Amino acid sequence: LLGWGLKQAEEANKTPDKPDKVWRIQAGKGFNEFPNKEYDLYKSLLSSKIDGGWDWGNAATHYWIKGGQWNKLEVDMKDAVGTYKLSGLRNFTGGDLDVNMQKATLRLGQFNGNSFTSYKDSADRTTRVDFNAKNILIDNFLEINNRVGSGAGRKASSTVLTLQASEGITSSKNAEISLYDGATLNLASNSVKLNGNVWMGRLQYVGAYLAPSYSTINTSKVTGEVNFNHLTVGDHNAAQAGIIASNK
Amino acid sequence: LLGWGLKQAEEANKTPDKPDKVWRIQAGKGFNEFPNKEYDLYKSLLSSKIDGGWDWGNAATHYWIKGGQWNKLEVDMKDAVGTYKLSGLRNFTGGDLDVNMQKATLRLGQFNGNSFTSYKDSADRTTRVDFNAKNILIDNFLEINNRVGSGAGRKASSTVLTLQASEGITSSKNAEISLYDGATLNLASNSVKLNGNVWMGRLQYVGAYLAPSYSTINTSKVTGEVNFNHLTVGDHNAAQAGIIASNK
Amino acid sequence: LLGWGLKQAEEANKTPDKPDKVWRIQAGKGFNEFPNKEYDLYKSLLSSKIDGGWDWGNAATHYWIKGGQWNKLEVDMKDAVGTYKLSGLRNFTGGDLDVNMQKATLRLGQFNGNSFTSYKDSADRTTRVDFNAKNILIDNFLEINNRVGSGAGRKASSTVLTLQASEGITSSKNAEISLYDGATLNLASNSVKLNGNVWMGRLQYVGAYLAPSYSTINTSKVTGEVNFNHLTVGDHNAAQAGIIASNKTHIGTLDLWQSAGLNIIAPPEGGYKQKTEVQPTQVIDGPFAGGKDTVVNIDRINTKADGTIKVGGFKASLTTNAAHLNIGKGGVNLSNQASGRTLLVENLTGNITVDGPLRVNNQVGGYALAGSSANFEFKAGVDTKNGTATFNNDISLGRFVNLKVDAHTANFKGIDTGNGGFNTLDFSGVTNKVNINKLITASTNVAVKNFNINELIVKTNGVSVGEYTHFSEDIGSQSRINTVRLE
Repeated sequence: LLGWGLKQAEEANKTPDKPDKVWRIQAGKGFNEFPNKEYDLYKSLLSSKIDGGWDWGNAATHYWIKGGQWNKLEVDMKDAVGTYKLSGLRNFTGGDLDVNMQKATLRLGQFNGNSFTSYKDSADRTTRVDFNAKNILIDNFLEINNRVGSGAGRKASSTVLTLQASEGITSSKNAEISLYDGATLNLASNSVKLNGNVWMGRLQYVGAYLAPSYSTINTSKVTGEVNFNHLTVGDHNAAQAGIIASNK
Repeated sequence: LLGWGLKQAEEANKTPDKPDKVWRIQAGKGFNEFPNKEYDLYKSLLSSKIDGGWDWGNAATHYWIKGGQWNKLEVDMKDAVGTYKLSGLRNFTGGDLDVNMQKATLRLGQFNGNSFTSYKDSADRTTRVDFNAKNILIDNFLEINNRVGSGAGRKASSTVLTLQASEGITSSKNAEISLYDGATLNLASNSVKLNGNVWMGRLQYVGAYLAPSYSTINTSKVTGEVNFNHLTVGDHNAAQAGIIASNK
Repeated sequence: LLGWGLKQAEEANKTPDKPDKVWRIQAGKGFNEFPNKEYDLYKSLLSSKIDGGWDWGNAATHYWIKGGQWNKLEVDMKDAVGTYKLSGLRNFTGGDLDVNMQKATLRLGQFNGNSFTSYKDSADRTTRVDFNAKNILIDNFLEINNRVGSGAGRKASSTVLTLQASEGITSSKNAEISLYDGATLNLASNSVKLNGNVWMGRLQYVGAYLAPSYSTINTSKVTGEVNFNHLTVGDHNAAQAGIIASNKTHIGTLDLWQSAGLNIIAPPEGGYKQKTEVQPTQVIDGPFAGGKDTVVNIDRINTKADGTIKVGGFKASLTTNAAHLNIGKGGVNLSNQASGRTLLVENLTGNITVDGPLRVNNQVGGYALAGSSANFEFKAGVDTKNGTATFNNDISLGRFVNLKVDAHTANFKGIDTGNGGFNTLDFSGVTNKVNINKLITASTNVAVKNFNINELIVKTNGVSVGEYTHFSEDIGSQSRINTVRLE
């Protein structure tokens, strides 16, 4: 009921969280010399300190970092060369990623999209899912702060996606980007062309027609070209989104 | 998932409930000599052993008989003469009425319709709301096994309306009869002309598009003329109602 | 919120209570041979198995029978002779007295009145304070179901006084009988003359202006003469009392409040006569009719109207099933507040015979302000529809006062509205005859369906225009005016 002028404003200057267990996976040699190999990145690197599981009751999958949903995973590459697909990183609840990939190419989907969800605990934490790639190349759909399963279970709090490409972000034609009730999106790239469905705000739940559902695509640091194709806000509710662009 | 061939069949031959506190209000003299007076019946008789209240959380009103929703109220008139409106008996949860009104005229609405709801306790009891009037004359809308408030709170189990007029039942033009997920309706009258909206099955809840919602209008004992005008089954679900008529 | 038609009806056929410790004090010899001795009865007999005490917090005294407020005290005299004062039996909570005093004289006050209060426990018990005297002779004030102390503490539930004199009950002049929120009073005597203040319903608490406060004086078994002097119902609340009399009633002054109710109800034409658990049969009745020789001889109807301002009136009202309603020579008075006060003199199965001057602010003319529409109202024969509202005395309507009669045959002797004007002189309920014998109109709204107003005065009203004698509805077939005089 506060409005996006207030609901986004409370989340501008925050400390990230209180994470213990700061895992520091350093991908050393081997990855640093194959520019065209098409690594998977979820399995050839990241499934070591990311454990899946089952959320007992109304789940498809269940993910965190390590031992509860309040532990940081930081990856220190800064010189790894190649290209990396995710292809199915779905219902990642987790918290405090920063996949730091200088001179590395990303892909967030190959036959399967991704997800970066939060949980509504007693602390109400933002997951702060970060990326630091060179070309991100969304290429399949991405759902940020999506519904975990069907209504019940551990509810989804606010969450943040942050992207730090340095050379460009495209998106696929049917890459339905649909970020929800608390989900944001920062960008630090240029030539942003989200050429598929961009869907700010939706029914997070099938019966919540009274959803405030303030979302944000905070592209305030885009140094180049912004372009959408299909911006569709509002679905059976008062979905009042917002965009802080970069003056074009 | 059982289907109305099974879901109605489990409720054919049941004991009513286990009611303690069998209240026996006998309306004696005074009522027995004014054929045209237009009594109210909820207030001039029935509000004595029916206590209202508040359901703490998502309610409009709150009703039972006396001290919890598991007590019987029986009324022994059998010779009272006159006419009786209800005009607002809404969110009556209660249980085990049998308003026995020989040679008495009824009305179930005057500027305000009624309701006869159940609760989903650990016993899963049918309220067995009975009537034994001479002319019932619905005349405003009636919602049986309706949603109590908005979704949450004490859920609504199956319930039964039973009517035993002996001379006729009409209904008003906008008298939207909409009985829901477990609600039935027996009749023992004749010249049944439910000339308004008859609505078997609906979304009991705003997000329950997967509702089975088997309802019934068991007019198996109508000795005369059956007539509807607007029979509308199904609302965003697989509402599979049924009717056991009386061979016409 | 149930109303006295329900609130009294739940207490008709009840088991008394569940009392243990049934004390049986038998006053033997000694008491049985002094007819004129003037015993005290509280101290020479009854203080043995009645223990006083202190209610810790907001009390004056504290009383019960023996060891908690749920024990019976029964006294078995049946032949004791003499006279017995109480003189101070106050804040008796107790429960289940029946002081059985055949051929014995009582007195309920001598320099000090009495009290018979209840407690609101988890059982909500009626104390059933009984008496079985020969002459009771109230003689000082008595407060039944009074406030115990000041607001807090153990609250007062419903309670019952029952009296069974066999020869007579008087009362003193300042014997302010004021029974409250649940208090009743049965009588089985004759020649009842409660010649002091009789006060049904009051603020039981000083801040409870929203008090329902249904009380009862159920004199249904009085075989002789009923008489009040000062019947005053209503005190800053909707005190809606009731009386079930014994087919003859005279009251004196009726000082009703703004929003007071009253249900003077006669006897009928034939008069009066785990495990599943079966509750007993609760016999309840609708509003029936009083018998043939059933008369309500009210001789004054006043109004106590002050305090706050509501957007309508307040409608002090009575109700009668008796075959007549003879409102005597004091007639009708009405104190007028800023808003427009209302007076429902309803009679279900009878007539309305007002033989008195209809005053307002204690004057007959009674001019009123703009917002104040003093809506006098009468309903003669609602459910029988042969009820005449006869005003055998000349009425006079001043300004912003509104006679309306909804009867079967509204007889009159003269209606004077034109001096003050602005009179909605409605007669819409009146079936056939509105037999007005004289009419004064200057600025009136006389809407009569059928009449024979055999004299007509149509006055002027100065320089004010648009204001005139106004037959605003159908005049009909059998209409008649035997004299028109345009002045």
